[PDB]
Amino acid sequence: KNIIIGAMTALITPFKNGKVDEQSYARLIKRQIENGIDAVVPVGTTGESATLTHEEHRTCIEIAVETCKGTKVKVLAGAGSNATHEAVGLAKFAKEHGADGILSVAPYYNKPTQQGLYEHYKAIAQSVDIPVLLYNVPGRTGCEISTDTIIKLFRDCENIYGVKEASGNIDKCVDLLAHEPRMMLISGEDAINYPILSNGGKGVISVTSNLLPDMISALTHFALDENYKEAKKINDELYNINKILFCESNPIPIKTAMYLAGLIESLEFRLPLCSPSKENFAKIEEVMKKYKIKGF
Amino acid sequence: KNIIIGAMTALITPFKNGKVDEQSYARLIKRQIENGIDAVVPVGTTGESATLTHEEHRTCIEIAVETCKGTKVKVLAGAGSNATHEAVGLAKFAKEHGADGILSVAPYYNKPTQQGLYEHYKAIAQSVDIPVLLYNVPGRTGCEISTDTIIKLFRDCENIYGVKEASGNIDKCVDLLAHEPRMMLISGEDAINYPILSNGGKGVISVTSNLLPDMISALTHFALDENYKEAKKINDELYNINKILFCESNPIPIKTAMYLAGLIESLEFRLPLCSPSKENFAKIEEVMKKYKIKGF
Amino acid sequence: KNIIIGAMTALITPFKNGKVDEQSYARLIKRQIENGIDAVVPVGTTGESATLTHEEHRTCIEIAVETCKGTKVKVLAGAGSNATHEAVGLAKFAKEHGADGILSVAPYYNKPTQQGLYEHYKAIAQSVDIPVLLYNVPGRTGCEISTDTIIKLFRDCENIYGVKEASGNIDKCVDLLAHEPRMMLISGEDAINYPILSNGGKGVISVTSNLLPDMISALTHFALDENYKEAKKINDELYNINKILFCESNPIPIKTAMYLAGLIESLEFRLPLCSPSKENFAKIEEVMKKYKIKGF
Amino acid sequence: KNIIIGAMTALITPFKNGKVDEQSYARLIKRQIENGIDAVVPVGTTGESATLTHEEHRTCIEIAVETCKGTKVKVLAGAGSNATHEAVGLAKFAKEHGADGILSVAPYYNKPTQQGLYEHYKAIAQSVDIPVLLYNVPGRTGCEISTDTIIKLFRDCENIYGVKEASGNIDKCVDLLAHEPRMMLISGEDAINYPILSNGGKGVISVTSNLLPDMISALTHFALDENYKEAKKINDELYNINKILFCESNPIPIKTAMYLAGLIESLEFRLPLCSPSKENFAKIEEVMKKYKIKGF
Ligand SMILES: N[C@@H](CCCC[NH3+])C(=O)O
Ligand SMILES: N[C@@H](CCCC[NH3+])C(=O)O
Ligand SMILES: N[C@@H](CCCC[NH3+])C(=O)O
Ligand SMILES: N[C@@H](CCCC[NH3+])C(=O)O
Ligand SMILES: [Mg+2]
Ligand SMILES: [Mg+2]
Ligand SMILES: [Mg+2]
Ligand SMILES: [Mg+2]
Ligand SMILES: [Mg+2]
Ligand SMILES: [Mg+2]
Repeated sequence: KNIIIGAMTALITPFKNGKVDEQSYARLIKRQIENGIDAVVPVGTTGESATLTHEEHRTCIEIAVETCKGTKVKVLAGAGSNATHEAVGLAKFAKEHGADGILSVAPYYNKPTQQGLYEHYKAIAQSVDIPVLLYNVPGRTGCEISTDTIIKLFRDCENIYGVKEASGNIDKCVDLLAHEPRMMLISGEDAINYPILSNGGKGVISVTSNLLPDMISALTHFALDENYKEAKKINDELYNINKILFCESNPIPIKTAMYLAGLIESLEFRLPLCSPSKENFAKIEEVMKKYKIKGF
Repeated sequence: KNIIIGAMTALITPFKNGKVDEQSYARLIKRQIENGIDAVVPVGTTGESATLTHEEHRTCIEIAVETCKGTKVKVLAGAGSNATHEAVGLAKFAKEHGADGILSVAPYYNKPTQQGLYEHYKAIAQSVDIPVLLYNVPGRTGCEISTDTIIKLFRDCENIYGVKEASGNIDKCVDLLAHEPRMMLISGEDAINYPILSNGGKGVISVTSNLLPDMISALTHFALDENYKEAKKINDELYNINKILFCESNPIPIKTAMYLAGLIESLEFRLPLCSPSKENFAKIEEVMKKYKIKGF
Repeated sequence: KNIIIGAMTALITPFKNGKVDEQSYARLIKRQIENGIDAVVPVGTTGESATLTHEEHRTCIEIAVETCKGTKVKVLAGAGSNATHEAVGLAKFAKEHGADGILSVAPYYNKPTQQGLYEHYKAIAQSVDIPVLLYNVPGRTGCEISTDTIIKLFRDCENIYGVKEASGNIDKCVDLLAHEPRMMLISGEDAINYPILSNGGKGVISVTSNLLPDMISALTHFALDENYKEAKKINDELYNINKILFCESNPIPIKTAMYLAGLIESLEFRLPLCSPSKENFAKIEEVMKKYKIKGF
Repeated sequence: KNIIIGAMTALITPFKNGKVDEQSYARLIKRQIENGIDAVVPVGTTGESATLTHEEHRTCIEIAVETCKGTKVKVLAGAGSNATHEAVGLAKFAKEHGADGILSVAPYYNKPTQQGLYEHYKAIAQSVDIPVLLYNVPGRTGCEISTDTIIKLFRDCENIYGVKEASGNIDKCVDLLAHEPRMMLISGEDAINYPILSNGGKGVISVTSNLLPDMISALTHFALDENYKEAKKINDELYNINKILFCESNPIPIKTAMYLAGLIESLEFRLPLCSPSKENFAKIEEVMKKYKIKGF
């Protein structure tokens, strides 16, 4: 199986005057490459995939591909949709335009059954010849890819190689790797990066790495090298920021933090996402001063 | 305030050969008209809004508007989206093409904050001059429109006149109508249609009415006439079908029931939606036998 | 079946110097009688059954029976336990000492299966010949008496005549009375007393009635007389106090309110229950100011 | 601080003719001693704490103490109660009768606030001078001891040295050990023993160890020696049995397994607990075949 593992970042999508700041987007990606990151995920949940047009979605995939060219950093392009024809369209674009693989979030809002999720992902996996990483985040989609469905998709489709798990369910992560230890389990929840990696997980898709890419890189690589003491220490070190980055719905805190660190020009979202409250704004500012944030 | 209340149907969207069966859609709508319905909701959750293109979405709004011409039946067009610019575009389309009002689902997947939900809906309400009904279904979206937010939107925007509640939270329906008795509370959960109407609710947006439009019509109108004994009697008879129509994710059962009743030619969904299991297929078939289903 | 319905109060148990204030207990019950209450529930959840000894538990049943003799007020004695031999002992004591019936909470902590719940209650019901009311409050017991189990127990044992439902599940309340309309559904959740009564519920076991017995009785009797407009009016008026009485875990707010009204000597609980926070103390004090509180 | 860590067993309580089989209790304890166990927990949740009288509860503590003398196996006596005067009484008994420490479950049913839980445990901790391990199991108690409360209790009371977590919340386990790394975090959830130990947890109080004490012992020790690859392998091997032992409410499956293994004479159980369903009886039987079960 072909895979994409290691320390990965769910890139924020900077806006300026309501448009994707394409120069700042590329700038942020090269900052990730320079700080030990193994792969970048354009237009995931953290990249405000919901409010980008299909054209902007595609633009941000191409920028990631262009900026990572000439390096060892892979591109795992966000390609999910709650409509299978929409997800297939995104997957074929990412293949044809040079992405190393795709991330595909479980369909949100329309709650497909497990049988529907299987056919959804099998159509996607058969749409391309590049690795496909499932992405389960039931708190946002309203659905769960059961362990049995994940395992069936891994075993039945050649290019489905693992799942990015954002469920806060360490039992499921044991369940997955005890019954199918060949899969690539990916942490989609920063606070429990170390526990998931300690159990055989092979990488992270991080929100915190937007702000602290070097710390997430070191954590992941220590862990993959089985230096569990140093991986755990950084994970414990990062707990406060890992949780404060979810005082409000992601990516509202991380974009506030990137703005507070001077890494993006304007604290702009697309509705219905918005600025945080002034209280959470101050709480984000207060957790940040305790960490050293790399610039460009 | 202008309002759209009474017995309403979240229309299934019949497809045929992967395309919207526009002839069957029109037939099904007039079947609702023939059976006492006060309103139709094109392309809600039950109409598989997620898997229709923006074109198809717009086509189904126009067909509903066209089919209701010459009758009292209003069109409450599904116009929700998790992207505010998409929701405004759909709202403006529904206004310009003759819809009587719009339904606007709470943004799914990206779970905006309460402040974000407020600004999301205020942009929608100010984009048009026709009534807007909020739609809260936290089980599918991942977010909740709090009671205060609903009440603030009702009081701050002229055309926001109520909410379609699909939360199974009779506490919240008391909260809403106790603090703002002028709002139009709409039941979005068939099994508890009568309790919501019993507490001052002014209508339903029904899944069951697709199959039994006459019974949901009678139930709602009895309740509005304060014949609570008869409204409860119908609510109690329909419990079995009201619940089995959610054996699997709506609209998989209701489309299965319509197919088994010979009301749609094809048992068609768009992926990631699918046929139900054979066991649930038979369980739907067996609940139907205790109800008399109207034809065309 | 013999039944105990109407407006009922889950009596607080006042303490003085760590002991049951037996004189205040009788005074409070007599005050309930004077304000239209149909039955009182000694030593329910609101009566701190967990922290009373078995003899103090038995003393409060005896006072309730004695204080209610010669009046309209029935005694529905709390007799539940998570140990069946304990629940049987309490039930037989209540029978032997003149209680008109018993309430019996679903076993807490040890989460018995549905078959265990049937055998638990069948043992209780066969131990006595007085009415037995089930009590479902899963947020505190960790288990739920399923709808099928309640109905089976209602149909298989003569003296099991209904359930006190404190689950916030109006769907379940429709489920119960649609399949078994002969049972006595009792509201155990003050905020939604009216919706439960509107659907055929036949009484309440109220926490709020400790403070405002006149309003809760009147609400119940309006509803039972099918004056749904006045029943709903009181339910809506009472929402703020009904909810503020759960800012902290019942019976901490109601005892705070009773103390604030000059209805009990001191604000004493038994550990692990404690006085509320300074915030919730002031919030309770101020919601009370909007209601008229009856004296002795 | 004095501590009790390592591999520990929540002992089942065998019954015979409705009575505690005290000879079987001693044999079962000695089987644990001979299979690498570091501690035994008499009358925990798995010991049917709820349905034992206070006298039998005390009998089983003394049997555990007597059987472990002359060995290194410590006794961590179950001493919890939802009444503080009851919990203090048990703690004083265990201290006076030679127990090495006490486990004390969070109060069930009566849902104390965080302030009450603090005072509940502080009263317990000051009643004795032997180690006290908190026990958080919100699925059974209806309350949770927050991370802040646990940390306050550990730092403020000398003999409170850790917590047995049965919450399925690996985030909370990172939270606990990142902010207070001196505490002894103990796994109370067999399926995720290794992840909790992987993050700095220092032991388990296991249900599976009743049946497979050697494997749970080996896992624990490997993990404590930071041999995570052998600990994880055992944890993965044990997953199927670790979950099947909760197909029904613990301790119904483990007692079924012990009976099927010929380690107890009768499948007793004290109401409201009951023998499992026929199917689940067969499912547990089946799962057992994949493990080598030690005799006496
Ligand atoms: N708002 C829609 C369309 C997104 C367009 C491309 N990401 C969705 O969330 O699926
Ligand atoms: N699948 C996308 C686009 C749907 C467009 C028409 N409803 C969504 O669910 O938001
Ligand atoms: N605290 C124990 C004993 C209560 C005995 C009198 N209510 C329990 O809640 O079961
Ligand atoms: N069944 C009651 C009494 C048990 C007392 C002895 N453990 C309870 O669990 O609280
Ligand atoms: Mg290395
Ligand atoms: Mg989030
Ligand atoms: Mg198409
Ligand atoms: Mg909509
Ligand atoms: Mg347990
Ligand atoms: Mg060693």
